[PDB]
Amino acid sequence: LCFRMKDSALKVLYLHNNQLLAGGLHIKGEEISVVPNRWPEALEQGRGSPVILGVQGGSQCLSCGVGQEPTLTLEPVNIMELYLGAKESKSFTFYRRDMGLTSSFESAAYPGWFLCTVPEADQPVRLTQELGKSYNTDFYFQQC
Repeated sequence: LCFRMKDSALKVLYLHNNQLLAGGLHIKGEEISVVPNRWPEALEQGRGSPVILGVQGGSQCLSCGVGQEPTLTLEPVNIMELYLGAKESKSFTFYRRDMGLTSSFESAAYPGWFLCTVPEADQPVRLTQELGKSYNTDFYFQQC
């Protein structure tokens, strides 16, 4: 079972050039796998429910990388390997906070950094520490 996502400005999340973009208003959206980290106790759960985000049937997953500064990339690892503990998952883990209508996603590997979109159409989804400003950190789900 998968989800489709939009930012709170209703821009659809979809794939182009192996990047998640937000736009498609000029489109159902990429079917996103949202999978609970199966070892939750080892994480910071007051921040939200830890999940791994996948695309294309969970055959690629979103990572914040392992550098000093996070950056958002789709990596060719199946969510199964990340879920089964056959690959380290923390850079792939986000804390999902549910506000009712929308959810936000905070990097577990890089605290304070949130999944976000920019106002301009059809740009990459990225990460930000800045809340309440121009970057949109709130997302809608639609079930598939």
